[PDB]
Amino acid sequence: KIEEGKLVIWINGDKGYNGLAEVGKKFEKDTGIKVTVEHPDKLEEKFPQVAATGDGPDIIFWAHDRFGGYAQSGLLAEITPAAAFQDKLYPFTWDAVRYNGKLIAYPIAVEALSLIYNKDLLPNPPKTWEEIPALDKELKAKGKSALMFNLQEPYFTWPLIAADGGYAFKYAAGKYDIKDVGVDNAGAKAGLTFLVDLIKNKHMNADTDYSIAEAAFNKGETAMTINGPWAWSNIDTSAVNYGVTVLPTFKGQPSKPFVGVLSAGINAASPNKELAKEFLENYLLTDEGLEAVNKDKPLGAVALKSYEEELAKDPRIAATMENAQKGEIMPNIPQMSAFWYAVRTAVINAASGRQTVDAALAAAQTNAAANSVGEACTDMKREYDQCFNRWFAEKPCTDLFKRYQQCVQKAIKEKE
Amino acid sequence: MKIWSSEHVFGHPWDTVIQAAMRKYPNPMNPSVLGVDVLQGRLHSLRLLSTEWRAILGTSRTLTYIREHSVVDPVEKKMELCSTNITLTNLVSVNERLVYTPEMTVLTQEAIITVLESLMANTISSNAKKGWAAIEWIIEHS
Ligand SMILES: OC[C@H]1O[C@H](O[C@H]2[C@H](O)[C@@H](O)[C@@H](O)O[C@@H]2CO)[C@H](O)[C@@H](O)[C@@H]1O
Repeated sequence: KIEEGKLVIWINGDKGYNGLAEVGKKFEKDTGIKVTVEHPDKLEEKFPQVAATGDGPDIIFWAHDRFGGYAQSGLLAEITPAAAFQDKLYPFTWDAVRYNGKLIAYPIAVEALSLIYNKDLLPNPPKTWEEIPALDKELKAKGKSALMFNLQEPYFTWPLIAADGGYAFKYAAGKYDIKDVGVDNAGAKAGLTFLVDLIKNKHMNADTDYSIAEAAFNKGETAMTINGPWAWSNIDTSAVNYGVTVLPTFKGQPSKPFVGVLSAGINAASPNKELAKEFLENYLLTDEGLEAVNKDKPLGAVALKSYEEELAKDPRIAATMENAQKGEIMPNIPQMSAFWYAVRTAVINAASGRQTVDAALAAAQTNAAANSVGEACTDMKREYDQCFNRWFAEKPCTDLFKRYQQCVQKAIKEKE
Repeated sequence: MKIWSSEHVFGHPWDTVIQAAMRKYPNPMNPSVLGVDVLQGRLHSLRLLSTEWRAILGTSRTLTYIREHSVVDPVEKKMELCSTNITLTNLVSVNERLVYTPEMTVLTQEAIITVLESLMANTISSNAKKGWAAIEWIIEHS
């Protein structure tokens, strides 16, 4: 069970978790209440697993897109800031963490991907994707490359896929149409085809991941990368002279990154709900609290107005906002879970050449099927189902199943 | 009370047809689903399918949930799957048997509907036709 009289916070490993732990120390100093900040592997998948059993952290940080799934499965407490407190944050950020008329988290910061470039290698970064082949060709002559970014997370390629018309779910009159997935259209195909052609013409490697792309940029090997505010910090400690700018246009259209609000949810099973509210409202969502995290790894454009006014002076933040404005706020509907993998597989398969673009995206449009009764359970399912089938090469997977079953059994509580 | 029987013959091995049989989320069929209880001398498996299917729609604004019970236990090639409608009014029961008949494979199904009813009957037969097609579909893409 969750421990009473103490706070345990989970946040993704790419964020300022050391800075958050400083805020935690401040909380502990004032109140005697210990605050422990951890960054578990696959935390977006772990949280639903543990929370389904009433276990896990008191507070969880993730982008808002996963929160509707978690709320629908009853893993998150409704939160209740006073009118006073709500006025301290931008309205639109609250809207991101509203689900079914209820607030399910505190908004922290607005995240968007930007184009990051090395000014000494590339004083004028390219304005279009279409220039990048020719740029790369020239840079390979010097033993460098034009661009490297994380291909293993569809987050990072999505801006290109969406630029000419790829989408996730249709939106009309305040409602997302889940029966329609826009991941198989001509715009989505064009975008992915461009990426696949970059790989076919040797301008990119199909297995480039976050750390490879990070190491390549910060060691001066590649002239550009694509990443969020959190990454600026490690470039700062390298000797690279970097600019952060608007993503390249594609077919004359802006890249359309998916915009996340980093959000902090309270575990519905936590016995420390008031302490969590104290910590989030009076310690983290303050100029000094956000500064401490931001100093560890930049948050992006923060939800807190008082501090955003200061951050907005930074041209990296203005770039972040220009990209966010050209992009689209992620839905927080429970189906996002299935969408995200559905694309994760398609991109990897098209990039590696296991599937053609057309067949990979065609398969994704189906695999985006919502995929579970339990809103937050879709990954535990995909992990399990994937095994049971492999087992049907026998006719083992029990370890996944116990986990899968709990999550969906908890949702089955409020139905028949 | 409307009844349906049909058998369809599958130009595919029993094994592959049963493997496909286990997969939903085909382009022909919308409904979401998951495996709630499974145990194995034999194999049993228990699922819940939410199936989505305008006065009638008003009557069921809320999504309708389907329960499947299926066993594949005998070394002799076999599956049985049983579907019920979770609501307050009238039932449907569909049972499929998949075994291969002269290895191609063939199923024999029933739909039993209780409470118009003609629409319900027409719909559940159409779903069964779609289903054969989805299994045919799933082979290609598995
Ligand atoms: O790639 C799919 C992934 O996209 C988004 O995740 C971002 C996340 O918003 C950031 O916190 C950052 O760490 O990078 C992630 C990609 O690795 C969605 O939040 C997430 O739900 C989705 O899985």
